[PDB]
Amino acid sequence: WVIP
Amino acid sequence: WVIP
Amino acid sequence: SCIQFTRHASDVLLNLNRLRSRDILTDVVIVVSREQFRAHKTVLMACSGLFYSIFTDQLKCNLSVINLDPEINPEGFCILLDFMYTSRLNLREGNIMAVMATAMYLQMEHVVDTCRKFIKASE
Amino acid sequence: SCIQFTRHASDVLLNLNRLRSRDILTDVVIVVSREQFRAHKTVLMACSGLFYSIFTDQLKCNLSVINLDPEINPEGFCILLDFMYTSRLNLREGNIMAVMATAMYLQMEHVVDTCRKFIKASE
Ligand SMILES: CSc1ncc(Cl)c(Nc2ccc3c(c2)CC(=O)N3)n1
Ligand SMILES: CSc1ncc(Cl)c(Nc2ccc3c(c2)CC(=O)N3)n1
Ligand SMILES: [Cl-]
Ligand SMILES: [Cl-]
Ligand SMILES: [Cl-]
Ligand SMILES: [Cl-]
Repeated sequence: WVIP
Repeated sequence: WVIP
Repeated sequence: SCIQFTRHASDVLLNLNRLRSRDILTDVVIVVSREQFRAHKTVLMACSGLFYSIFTDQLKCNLSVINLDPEINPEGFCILLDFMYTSRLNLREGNIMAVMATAMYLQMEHVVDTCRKFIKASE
Repeated sequence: SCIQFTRHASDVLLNLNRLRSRDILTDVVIVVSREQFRAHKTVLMACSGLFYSIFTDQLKCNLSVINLDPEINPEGFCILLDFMYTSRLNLREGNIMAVMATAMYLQMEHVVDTCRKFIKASE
């Protein structure tokens, strides 16, 4: 999971 | 396009 | 010896979401405490262990309406349906418990994992 | 303020290909010079400008069989159908002309672009  |  | 187009899967999902937003070729309504959500069976199956099991059943595969367990929160389902079609999860302090419970019921393992991690950080 | 799961789109496409390989919820047959290819209308639309136009037509959206132009090569179509469901293109010296012509007819702009580039390098 990432900060888009 | 890339070499997978 | 194949070549691969990096953005292809993302572009496919973006177009599937465009079809959902315009209600094009949607083939099922998911009912959650009287709230109704239109979607594509194939996308639901591709994202959820529960929908995969439902639509591979020789009788349920033909249903146009699926009713979820009355304990399922419509907002939690809506957030997860948005994630299915976009890869983006709107996870907030006020919805994390409903999102995790819905993801456990829908069998969306990666969502359950990030919810467990975000809850553990707050304790 | 959404979080994003990097592999989600790829995982969705991988599951859609698993459904195709097991012939699950396929809803159309594409006929190419008597060769037949089963697929999901939504995936075809998501990858091709031609299928997008076909299945948004109020009459054609309901067809279970679509016949392509007799000039279309079945191997070129097969390679492109595989690309649609995997992001992988089996581009070879012996098939590049048939693949480019089929991609132009199907309106798959990124495939047409890489074929033009690979042909230009060989001249
Ligand atoms: C297992 S083979 C397979 N073949 C095709 C499909 Cl459409 C499918 N979907 C599916 C099954 C289980 C789970 C998910 C999707 C997401 C998750 O967390 N668990 N699975
Ligand atoms: C244009 S809006 C839109 N909305 C939904 C879908 Cl399913 C769609 N597909 C599509 C249209 C045109 C093209 C492609 C896909 C691939 C390509 O090269 N050209 N387009
Ligand atoms: Cl029904
Ligand atoms: Cl997931
Ligand atoms: Cl027909
Ligand atoms: Cl393309």
